[PDB]
Amino acid sequence: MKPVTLYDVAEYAGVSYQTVSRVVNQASHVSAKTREKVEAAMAELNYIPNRCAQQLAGKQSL
Amino acid sequence: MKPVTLYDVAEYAGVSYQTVSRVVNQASHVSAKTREKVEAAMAELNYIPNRCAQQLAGKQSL
DNA sequence: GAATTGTGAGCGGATAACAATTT
DNA sequence: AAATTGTTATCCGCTCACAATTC
Repeated sequence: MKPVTLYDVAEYAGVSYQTVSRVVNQASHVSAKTREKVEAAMAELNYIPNRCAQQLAGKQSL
Repeated sequence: MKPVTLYDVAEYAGVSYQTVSRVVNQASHVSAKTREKVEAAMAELNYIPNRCAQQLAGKQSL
């Protein structure tokens, strides 16, 4: 109930939603500054991956 | 687990993914000929209808 | 015109690459 | 050149629309 998208995390962090995909997967081209902000945002919004959209798009991850 | 998609069923029945979805949904534009072929094909590969994808495809609502 | 069947695009989301800027 | 950040395009099982064919 009331999930959190990777979009919410980006919006709060003040970065592009792709910046999250980066920290989540391609840590490359991701400075510690931005990385730390995204990681912290995951707790702020209480990031709960879109079980429907993620499983669909190709990111079930258990 | 093998997440069989409507494409896998359509490929087995020799139909379209739209046809498969029409059979799974049981709404309109579906003939009994293809319906019984899709229900049979989805039984071979053990197709699991994704309700999450359905919610998304039909515009994720609250 | 509607139904049937197939193809294309979108839903809302994510992933990857490219261009520009900084170091 | 490499790293960093933002942006565009494509992909995902499913649904809708469009196109073609048949009724």
